[PDB]
Amino acid sequence: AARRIPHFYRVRREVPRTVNEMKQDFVVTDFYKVGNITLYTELHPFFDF
Amino acid sequence: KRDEKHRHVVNVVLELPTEISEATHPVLATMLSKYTRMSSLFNDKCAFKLDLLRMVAVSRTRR
Amino acid sequence: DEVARTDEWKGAGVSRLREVWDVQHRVRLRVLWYVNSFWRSRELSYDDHEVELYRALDAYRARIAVEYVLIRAVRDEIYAVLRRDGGALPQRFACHVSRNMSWRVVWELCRHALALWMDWADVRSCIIKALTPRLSRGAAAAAQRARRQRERSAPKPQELLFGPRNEPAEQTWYADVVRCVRAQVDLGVEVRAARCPRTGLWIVRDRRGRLRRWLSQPEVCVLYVTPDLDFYWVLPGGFAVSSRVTLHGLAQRALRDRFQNFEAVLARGMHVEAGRQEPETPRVSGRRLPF
Amino acid sequence: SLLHTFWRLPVAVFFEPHEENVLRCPERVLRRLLEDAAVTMDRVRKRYLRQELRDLGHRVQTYCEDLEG
Amino acid sequence: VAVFFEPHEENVLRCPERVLRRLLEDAAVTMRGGGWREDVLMDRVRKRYLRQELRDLGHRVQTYCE
Amino acid sequence: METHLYSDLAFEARFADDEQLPLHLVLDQEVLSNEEAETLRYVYYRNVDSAGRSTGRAPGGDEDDAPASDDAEDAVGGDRAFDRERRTWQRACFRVLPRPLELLDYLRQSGLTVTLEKEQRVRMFYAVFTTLGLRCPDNRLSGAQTLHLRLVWPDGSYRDWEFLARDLLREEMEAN
Amino acid sequence: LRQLAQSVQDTIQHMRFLYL
Amino acid sequence: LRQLAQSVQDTIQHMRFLYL
Amino acid sequence: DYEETLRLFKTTVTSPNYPELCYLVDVLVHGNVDAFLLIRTFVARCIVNMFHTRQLLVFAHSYALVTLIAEHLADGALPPQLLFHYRNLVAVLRLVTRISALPGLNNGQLAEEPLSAYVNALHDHRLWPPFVTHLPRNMEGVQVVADRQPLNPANIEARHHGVSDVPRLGAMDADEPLFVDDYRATDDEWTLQKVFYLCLMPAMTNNRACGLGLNLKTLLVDLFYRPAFLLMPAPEDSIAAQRQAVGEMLTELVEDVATDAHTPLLQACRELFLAVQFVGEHVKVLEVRAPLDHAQRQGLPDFISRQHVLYNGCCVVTAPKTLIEYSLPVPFHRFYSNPTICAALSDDIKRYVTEFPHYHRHDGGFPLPTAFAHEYHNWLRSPFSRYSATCPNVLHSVMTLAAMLYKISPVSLVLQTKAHI
Repeated sequence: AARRIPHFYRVRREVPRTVNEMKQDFVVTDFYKVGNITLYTELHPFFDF
Repeated sequence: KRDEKHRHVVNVVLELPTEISEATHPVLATMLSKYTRMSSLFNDKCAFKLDLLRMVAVSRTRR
Repeated sequence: DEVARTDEWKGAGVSRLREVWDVQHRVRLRVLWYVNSFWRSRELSYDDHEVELYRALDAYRARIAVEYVLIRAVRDEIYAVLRRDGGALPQRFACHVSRNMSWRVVWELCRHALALWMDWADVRSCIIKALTPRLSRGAAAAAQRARRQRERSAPKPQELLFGPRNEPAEQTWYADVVRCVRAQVDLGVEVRAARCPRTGLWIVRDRRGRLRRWLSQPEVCVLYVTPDLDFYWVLPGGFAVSSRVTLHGLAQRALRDRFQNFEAVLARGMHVEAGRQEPETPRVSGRRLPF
Repeated sequence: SLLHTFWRLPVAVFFEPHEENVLRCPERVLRRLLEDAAVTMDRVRKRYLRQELRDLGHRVQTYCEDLEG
Repeated sequence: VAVFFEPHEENVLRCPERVLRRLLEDAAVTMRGGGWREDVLMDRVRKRYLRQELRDLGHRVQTYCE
Repeated sequence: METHLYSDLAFEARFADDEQLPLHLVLDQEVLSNEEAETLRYVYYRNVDSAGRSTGRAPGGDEDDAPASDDAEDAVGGDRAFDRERRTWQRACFRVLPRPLELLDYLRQSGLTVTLEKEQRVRMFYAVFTTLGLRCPDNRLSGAQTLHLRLVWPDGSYRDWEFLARDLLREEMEAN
Repeated sequence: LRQLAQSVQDTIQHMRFLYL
Repeated sequence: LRQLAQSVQDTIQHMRFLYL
Repeated sequence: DYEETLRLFKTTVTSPNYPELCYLVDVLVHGNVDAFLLIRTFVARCIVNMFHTRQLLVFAHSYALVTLIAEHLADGALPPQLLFHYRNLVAVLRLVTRISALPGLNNGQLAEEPLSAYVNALHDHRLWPPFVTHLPRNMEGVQVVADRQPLNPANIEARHHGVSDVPRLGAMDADEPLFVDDYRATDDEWTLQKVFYLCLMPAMTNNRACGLGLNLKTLLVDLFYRPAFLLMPAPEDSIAAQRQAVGEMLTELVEDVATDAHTPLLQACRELFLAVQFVGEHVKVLEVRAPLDHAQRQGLPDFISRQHVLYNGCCVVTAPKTLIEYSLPVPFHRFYSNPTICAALSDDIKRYVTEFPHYHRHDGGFPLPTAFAHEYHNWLRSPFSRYSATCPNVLHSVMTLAAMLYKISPVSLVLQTKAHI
């Protein structure tokens, strides 16, 4: 991996956005609204679905 | 003869200048015995030069 | 006092615990050595000449190598039929195409994907997983009956007017999906497939019926195998090259030693009736009190 | 190189991704994917065997060194 | 606006002007003999058993010399 | 624990028909996951001989050396190849303890008396106690034999680990 | 002893030759 | 008197670092 | 009141004129005590001269060059204000590792593990500080994987210093063996290092730090292959004469960063040169596979946590503008992956960021490679890098990076509940 790390960016195609990243760009008060997509992922305060 | 192996590993692998040689340098003359019993890595000049570096570094310590 | 073997077995205790590895150095399981076993009192001899270890390593090499020599046979068959037709391949899979498009680069990407797939072959792949139903118990009479039902004559009006009523338009296909935008290869893939009735080509969907949508992606390539061992290798644009997978240069007992499909016997919680809906698993678990 | 089609005249499309598949690749995209696919790509064992022969000779020199006492 | 072709069983993709078929045959015959990906596992287990028995020779030469 | 004694006595009583030798094992988190060990249905072993095929066939020659020849009708021989492949496996006993434990303190919590040379207190999250058999053809035994551990879950899938006979008895046969 | 050590080393090298 | 075998004990892990 | 040392810390890690010699001096040491003792007067002058010509403070980039500076340079070598700065820094670290655990409720072990190792994961041994130098003393419930398999067999590691050990240098680039320093790290120092590389540095850099590795085997043999070192006594005609003696790469580095009026340039080069034999290896990334504790292993027993950590490496804050051709960056974590530094070092990273300019963000959105993008198996997920992006550079931000690491176990629940937290 230590030599494949300049070889990883030999592509020029991005990775899609992870879900746990997508649960952090909502403010405190819109997160309960339907504009959030990831509400079917939040199921339990001890786990990530 | 050990002279051909000594001059080979010094002039081709280690690449020393001629002013420093095996008589004026005791640490090189000691470690030539350990280099000559190793036959591979004579493409790898950098590791042998670094071994000479660490031997002359450990030699000139007050401890 | 005719004292039992159990008490002297326990009070004799265990000599020492010795761990051991497997040959591939993957698992590491531990072995006990009780002193009161009858292993001691048989006075066994033991020796290992090196020629027997060499033959054992060769036989184990064959047992590991049967899958990869099958994959190499598949690659050789691909290149053989690709030389054999002369480079002109048809479209066997339904996909709308454009005329003004660069197609030499698709050939380059196809060669690239072929080399990548050969780099990442494994025993968990298309041809092995499609081979496991073929090695089963009732496969012989099933294939014989399907052959006889296929090779039946045109029915007279007697069996249509008084006989019993007559009668699998979809297939269970197995797939290896390779992809070169990320150099990501996907090995164990299942695909439901049938014919498009408007044309003569194939339609590939999921078990849910997704209408599997990688064929339009210009960078992927797929290998398809059928339960009758028909072969397909589909580059984007729906064009594909077909063959049969040839295993005739391989032994029989090696194929049954390696990945012969399993048959189960009856345990607790299992129907003595054959084929009903069973209840749940036995499931001896540590979350509950074990009762 | 370029394909050879059965139907002579082209047909327009109106379908969805959920309907039948179609190759619609813009040219710079396929060019860049070809660049990304192009750029992403023993006798030392005999050397070890021959050096082990030299170790065998060193070892038989040690055997000839040890028995003389 | 979009123009395309409906698929068929008689549309054929030709060979790529035999300038890429020849490098396909080159890649075919440069890998007929090479890494079979079969004795790589034998190579790994032989290297590991060789390391094991060489370290066993180290333990033997360290203890039996006393 | 309790299966090891029983299998010891069983291989003792069955020794003259097949000269199998008991092989008392423990498996832990290095081998299989706890989800796999909670639904582990049964185990399977096979004493493959030194140079060749297995124990469950004829010693010299069979009808399984032939090619498969790529036919649809009798794709691999027919049903007789299935019978030969089912006959060569034997079912070992099986006992799984799906709670975390320490082996030596478990055996001292049972009636046994472990006298190990130094405290190799092994810790684990789940202990399944298995007990294979390994063959000696005559009363001697070659080290070039191998074993095939087969672990079966009720879905039909399995896993296979293999190891030789030499590493198993590298010291313990040399201790007798 | 010494001959035993020399013989066990040369025989173990002869069996080292049957890995490669 | 017994460093003469420690020499080969050194060289075997030398070639273990080399060859492997 | 620890505001002045933290202000100096913030202005010395965001300063883009870090002494790039002090980057490479860490991979010469790895926190080895005898390695550090021979560089005593060198780092003494390199503290006081560099501070008095430039107000930023040195050696904030490496953890081991802080604790060893605070303990081994306490003999009055430095003026006492710099010693008080370093002592305030390690006192901040001791303070926040007091605050991480619960001192009023931690007594007695529980199921072969300490009670404090369940309440906060900062005290848990399974968590690793991402720039690790030694091996931890506790290696019971963890597996350390270099290429394929865990090296829980303890026989693929050994190393010796000053014994002309050539084949480990010949196999320096290799990966299946690694060569530890034969010194386990104690759990107190493990906790402190975990704090320094998980709380203090990322909150005071605002996710702008980065990790690089020095390809140092080729770097020494064109830095110290001058005959002024190879022929050395066991001159000074002009300063340019000594420049031609030691070469140009050294006098680009050590022109001012260690040049005292008393000891000249060549003597300082020999002073640095006298500890090459603690060379270490090339930088390799290391996978730490850790199942959870039995407090948390009640749920999800098949879960195996991934933890990608860095060995023999250097956590930098600036681009090394002189070592550009013997260095390689390693973004691996959501911390310590700053694409400005990686684009200034690498080339294809710079092409990747000038193609996709939206990835220039620092809040963990920068795509790690596929070995490192396992977001759902790390211990530090996206809200940590999200919070440490907009964090203030105050000590309460460090403490709220610390106490955001209480575990969710039932033991953790009853422990933080019984203190009415």
